Amino acid sequence: SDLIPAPPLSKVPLQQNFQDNQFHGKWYVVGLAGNRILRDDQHPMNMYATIYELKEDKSYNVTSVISSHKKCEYTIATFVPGSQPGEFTLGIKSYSYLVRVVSTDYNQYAVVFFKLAEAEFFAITIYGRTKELASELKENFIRFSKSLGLPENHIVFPVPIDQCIDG
Repeated sequence: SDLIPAPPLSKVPLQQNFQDNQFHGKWYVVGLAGNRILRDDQHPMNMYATIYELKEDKSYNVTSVISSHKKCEYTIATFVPGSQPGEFTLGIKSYSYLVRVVSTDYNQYAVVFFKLAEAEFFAITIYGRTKELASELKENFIRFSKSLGLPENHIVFPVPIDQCIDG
């Protein structure tokens, strides 16, 4: 009932001149924020990875690699190009899961916005090509998250782990 509402899209910047063939590859989830995310230091979240492999039709095969129970879990989703370069939708379509790459330098970090309208939520991740990022980037990430209505207890920085995410 106090669930923070998804911000209007006009508040979520789009990385201009988005280069799909430079955003591809592996990204580590260094920071994660969302209206369903609740920080709990007694139960830190383990870092996981997401791999974006550009397909021939300009869509992405998106693989998430997560560690749980001493095993490595792999899940896949297809991100289909949206209304603008840098925007994507989850996969059918009956005439609402939205993905927007907000900002990235392609070889260090990437901030990505996710929105699922109807189960509902919005989240923001800051990816890193490695498991760590400069404090300034993370602080900028916290500010962007707040600016979207997410207070600090709705932001977590997954703990870097070595099992399953280094491929």
